[PDB]
Amino acid sequence: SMATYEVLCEVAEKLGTDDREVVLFLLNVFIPQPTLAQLIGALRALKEEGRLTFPLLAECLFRAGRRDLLRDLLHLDPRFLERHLAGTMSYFSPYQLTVLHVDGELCARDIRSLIFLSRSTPQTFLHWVYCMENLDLLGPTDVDALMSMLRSLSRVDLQRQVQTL
Repeated sequence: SMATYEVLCEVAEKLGTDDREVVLFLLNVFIPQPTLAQLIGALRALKEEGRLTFPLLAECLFRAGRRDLLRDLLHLDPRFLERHLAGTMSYFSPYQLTVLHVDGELCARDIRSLIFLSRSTPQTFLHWVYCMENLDLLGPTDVDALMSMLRSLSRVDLQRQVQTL
């Protein structure tokens, strides 16, 4: 299965300011605070270098939290895809899935404190994680740079799920 170029444009229009950052992270190619041109520009490069398969995008929208779109553009049943991607193995790494979950369990007070504690990561948790990818501090092998930043913030309860995944 493969992601159609025409469908890819319809997904980029219906993606909000905050959703953009999440999708790009799950697809590996990430650009912080992206415009419509920047979002389609990365998507076109994945569907041109064969990487953008149909179930990679179907799962990408199911994991991002946009279950409305599966039945809108992809014409899939999100209830069947939910029951399907449970027994089926996930396209994404448990490191990509952990970062996305840690993102959701963060508060506005913590996200501002994140910046003042640590280019200089403009108002994004995924933007800070992207810095560590280039600065060799966060990776699927090493997540202790995040564990220290979690303990030294307030969310000490998130270190248990992180230590697992």
